[PDB]
Amino acid sequence: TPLPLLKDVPSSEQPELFLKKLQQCCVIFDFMDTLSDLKMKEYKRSTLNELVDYITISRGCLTEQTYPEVVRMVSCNIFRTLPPSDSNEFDPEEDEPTLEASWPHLQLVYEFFIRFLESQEFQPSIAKKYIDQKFVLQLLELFDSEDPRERDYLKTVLHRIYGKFLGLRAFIRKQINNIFLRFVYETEHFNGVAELLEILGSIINGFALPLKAEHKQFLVKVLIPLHTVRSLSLFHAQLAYCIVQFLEKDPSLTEPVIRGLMKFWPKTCSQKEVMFLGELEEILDVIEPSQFVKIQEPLFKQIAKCVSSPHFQVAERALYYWNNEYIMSLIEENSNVILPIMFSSLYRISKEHWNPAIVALVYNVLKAFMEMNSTMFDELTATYKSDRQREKKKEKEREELWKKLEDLEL
Amino acid sequence: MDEKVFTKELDQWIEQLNECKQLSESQVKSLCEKAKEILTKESNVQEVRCPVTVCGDVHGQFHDLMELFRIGGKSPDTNYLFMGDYVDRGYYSVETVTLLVALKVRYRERITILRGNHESRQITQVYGFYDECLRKYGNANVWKYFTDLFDYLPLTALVDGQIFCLHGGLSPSIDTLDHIRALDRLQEVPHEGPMCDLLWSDPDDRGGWGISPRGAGYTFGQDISETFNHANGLTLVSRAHQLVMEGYNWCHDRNVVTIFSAPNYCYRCGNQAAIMELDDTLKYSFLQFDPAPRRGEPHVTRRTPDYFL
Amino acid sequence: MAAADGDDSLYPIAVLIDELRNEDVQLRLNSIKKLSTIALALGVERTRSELLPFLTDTIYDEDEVLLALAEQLGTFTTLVGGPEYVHCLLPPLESLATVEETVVRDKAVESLRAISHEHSPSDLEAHFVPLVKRLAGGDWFTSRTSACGLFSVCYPRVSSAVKAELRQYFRNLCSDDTPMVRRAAASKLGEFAKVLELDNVKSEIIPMFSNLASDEQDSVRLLAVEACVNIAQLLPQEDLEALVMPTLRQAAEDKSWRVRYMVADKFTELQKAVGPEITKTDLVPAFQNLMKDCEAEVRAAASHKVKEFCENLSADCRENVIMSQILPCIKELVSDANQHVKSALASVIMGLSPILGKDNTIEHLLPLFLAQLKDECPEVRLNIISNLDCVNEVIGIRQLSQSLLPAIVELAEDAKWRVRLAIIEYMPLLAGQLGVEFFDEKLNSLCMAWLVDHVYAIREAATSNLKKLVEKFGKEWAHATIIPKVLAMSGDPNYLHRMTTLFCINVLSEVCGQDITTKHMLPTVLRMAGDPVANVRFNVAKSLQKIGPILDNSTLQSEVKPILEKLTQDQDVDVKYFAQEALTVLSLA
Ligand SMILES: [Mn+2]
Ligand SMILES: [Mn+2]
Repeated sequence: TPLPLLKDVPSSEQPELFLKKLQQCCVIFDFMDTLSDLKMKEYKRSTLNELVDYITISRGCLTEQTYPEVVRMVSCNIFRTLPPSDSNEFDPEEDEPTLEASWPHLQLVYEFFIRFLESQEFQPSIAKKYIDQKFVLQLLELFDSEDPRERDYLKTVLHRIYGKFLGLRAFIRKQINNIFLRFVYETEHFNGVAELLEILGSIINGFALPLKAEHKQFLVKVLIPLHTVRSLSLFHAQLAYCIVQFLEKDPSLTEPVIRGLMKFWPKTCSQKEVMFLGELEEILDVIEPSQFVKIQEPLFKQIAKCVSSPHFQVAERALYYWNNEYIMSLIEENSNVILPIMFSSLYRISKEHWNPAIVALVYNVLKAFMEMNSTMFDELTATYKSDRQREKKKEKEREELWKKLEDLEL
Repeated sequence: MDEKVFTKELDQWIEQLNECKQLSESQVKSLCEKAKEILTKESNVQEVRCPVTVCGDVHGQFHDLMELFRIGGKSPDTNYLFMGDYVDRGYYSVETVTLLVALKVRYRERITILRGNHESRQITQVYGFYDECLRKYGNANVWKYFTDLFDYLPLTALVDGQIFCLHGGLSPSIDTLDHIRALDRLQEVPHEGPMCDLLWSDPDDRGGWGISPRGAGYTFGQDISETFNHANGLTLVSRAHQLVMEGYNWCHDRNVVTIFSAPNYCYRCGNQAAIMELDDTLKYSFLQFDPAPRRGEPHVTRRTPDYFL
Repeated sequence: MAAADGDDSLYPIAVLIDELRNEDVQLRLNSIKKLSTIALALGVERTRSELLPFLTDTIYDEDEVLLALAEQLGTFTTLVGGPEYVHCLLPPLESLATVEETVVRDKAVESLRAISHEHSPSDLEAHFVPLVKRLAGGDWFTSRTSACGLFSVCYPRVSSAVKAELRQYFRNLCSDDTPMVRRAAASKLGEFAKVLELDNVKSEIIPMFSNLASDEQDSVRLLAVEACVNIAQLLPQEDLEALVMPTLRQAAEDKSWRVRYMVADKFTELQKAVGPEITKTDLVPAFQNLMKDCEAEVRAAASHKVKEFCENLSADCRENVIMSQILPCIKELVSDANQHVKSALASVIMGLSPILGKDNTIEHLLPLFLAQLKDECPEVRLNIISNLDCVNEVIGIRQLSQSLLPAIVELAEDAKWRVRLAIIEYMPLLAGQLGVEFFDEKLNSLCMAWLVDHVYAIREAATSNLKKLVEKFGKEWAHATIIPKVLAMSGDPNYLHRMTTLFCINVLSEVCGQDITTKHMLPTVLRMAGDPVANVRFNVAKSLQKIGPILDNSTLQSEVKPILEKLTQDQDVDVKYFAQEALTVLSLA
């Protein structure tokens, strides 16, 4: 139905032409077929360009009668079932994403929507009847889109819905929890994890001082187990931001966070181990001394294992802790507790590591433990092979023990 | 008497590995020990006599290596010459490298395995072979055995005094083959120098020595290739190290040929693989092949988490 | 000190517990993995009263040792006192059924389902059933999704009073707010409905199944339609039309492609489990719609079921249904754009030949087989060549030679070697059915040309094909036709083609007989024993070992022994090894 432009019509017929244009934009074209209906796609693209920009400034064109039409328009355009993906894994630096092809229309529709919620005349008490729980359920389903441009637009749209409608905030967070729990414990197949973590990063940034037990359960039971999935390289920065923000708001939550990061420490993925070390440096950068001491023993047992790892990347990332001055200061305060944890590890890697760079770094770390807290060092190198005989006789004791256990069962 | 029973042991190991069944840690350790014993007597320029089938990168694609054996023939019936890059990126690096080392030990004169840029401790640790050993063996002993054995792999190979086979490319610190024979390869691949360049260099349309985008090695032009060939009496330089969509690629006016034997590289690139058969009188034949038809897809199970060890 | 007979031991338990909750992860993990030798060294009394309460209260460490302990306690029925004391294992395992990690709670529910039969009805209603109520009423989703798998193992052996309690408890588990446990409930829907009485599978299982089949998330609708197969296996053909069919009609034309793919993938399963008349009424238009679907995966799944669906129709209407409603969609599917659809259809299409009839497959099916034979994609080509024996049995061998033999001769030298391999593997049937005259005139050239193929697998296939052709035509025809060219290959300047002669002699000595293999093949091997390439030499040794049992001792001692002795003195090590081994196996040295 060839309709004219809104600038070529009077102000009386302006709202009814606006509504009619949205009705025409409820028609979906086939972009997988490149040559089909070429002229009418250009008509809808130009018509979408008229619809956007028009809604930007305060003008009163957003009457209540336009609310259901614009909701139905964007619902007919973006809401759909995503096609199957020929891939099961994704490599950011090598693998390439599959585009949606209807973007020359979807982008404008998304741009129309993100500006409709951002409109100066937008009223949420009226729009909540149409942007309901069923609408956002489909919207969060759209987050599995393989197109990163669509995922970025859905990021901003979901942030706008969360900020405008406060009655949906509990439902939004619960649905993201459902998405994250299925992504972790069932099927690892979700492309919008990084965007959802950015949304949550802003939400956690805007939390209350009396932190609800619901959000503490959200951090412990959902955010921490998210560290286990293999695709952690796709959202390590956003997850680290959410963890650091939770600790910046409640430093008392640093105990369940540390225990979680070491309960899920990477044992078969070295790049994941380096990411854990990089994230842990951030947690230790925003740590408090009274909270550090509470977990300093099992923590430094882990870094003692990390500095003693034969993986040069993990060893470098763990030995670079001794270059950060603040976490150095915490070592200087509790050296009599963590130096015996590190000593045997550093002296072993001072002899058994293959990388000459790593054996030079552990020498520098040992020189630090000698310049500071010397008496600890002297009475530990004096009780070196004495303790090494103790552990060696303990091992053969366990071995002959298990030999006798197998002798009794026979 | 012990040699015959170890021959039976090696045949059993090869039969087990031929169906993607890894060996034990002690088996791998003994195999690596005797492979060191064998490889220590080999020069940096390995004298190989024709006929032989030159293969490029494999990169842990075990079933694609089975396809390679289907194409070129089974060893020891068909003589082979691999040019490095056996592990990493593939899903079955352990099985592939173990099968190749076992075939080298069992059949000394039948195949010759060279060193690639991925037979280093650093590269195996960054690209996931060390992680694979961690999953399949529980500790880092097997990775240590294999990385210690990698120091014994010959740098280059000389087929019939004419074909110069090597993983990477030429080096500005290398003039004659005697310079290569003089190097001490019994060490981890350095970050620069003749040994590092021979495993990291690449050919290029850019004339003269250039800067390699990989970080290590150099980029040489056709003039350098033909100068090296006329100075060393070689008719062709066979190399790998680089992906080829066709499987094999001529360059520098038939002075250098790149051979890539990993079809559908990393299960994404969708490339053909190829091998170069050299007959009894050096008549080149290039066999291209697609990836092997992978088996049926069983019901995907919940994988063991990475914090399980 | 030791005991009179009782498993009770004076073994220090401290040195045992100093390894379970002590040391690093690997040592205690090995101790938990071996937590069975320590249970025998402690004794049933001490295991039940000193090691099980230990493991009950030690909520410690990561999930790996927890998984190991669950798997271990799955087999601890006898180590605690038998079916009398199994109830002491239920507490620890219960804690393992609430673990967050999926593998731990899954191994826990597995161990629970294993020892569920070890209880008596009293122990079930007194210990296990309360454990089920506790797990399925937890605050976190893990406990509920793990408890969803405990109903089928304790439902039939309990009283008729806790039946309604457990039924409504499972219903509450179905109407849960979190989709995580809703998915598990939809999965175990059928597993729990099979152990339910008929009066309960139609009054409470059908509404639950319909509700799950109309849920907001397709992720659970697909499991609902999956469990539909097990559910419809219980209602008679009179109730289905009112209880299972309304959900099926909407699941066939559903908005999500995933539940439609589940419908198409379990289409013939439904056809068999639900009835034949209704498939004539209901499922035929559903099949027509699924094969004409907008999604390509659904079209491939539907085309995969074409054969087994068509041959499972009612006997009387089949000839009309497939010809008037199924065949047009098949004609449309051969010209599809997606290659997976075409390949999946070609993998089953020829099975329609005996169902249609010789004239019907000639007029309607043969052009489609030809088109799929000339297809650009190699997978559809291989799949359509795979099932040629069926067509050859339905139509005539002469008709197959008229229509499809040129295409087979063309594919004999296809670009992809596996198509050539399929042609080679179909060569013996064609030879045996066409006769030695037609074969020697037409198809002999291809079989002899495959012997010098670039791919070694094709040469191996041709080597085996030579033996099969001999088995078809006779050792006399073998000596007349095959042997001269095989021996002529001994002069090839390529050792790869030269070893094919030895491989052919090896595969042909089994069928040509002592006389033929002594007068024609043995001289060639004995001459090849001096080949310059060491590969050919050790293959000569191996071939002599292979053909040995076919000659008489005079020939082994007079002509084979000196050759093997001279090969044992060669410069190469492998030829020496193989010659010595041949001497040992043939019993000559
Ligand atoms: Mn390389
Ligand atoms: Mn490579």
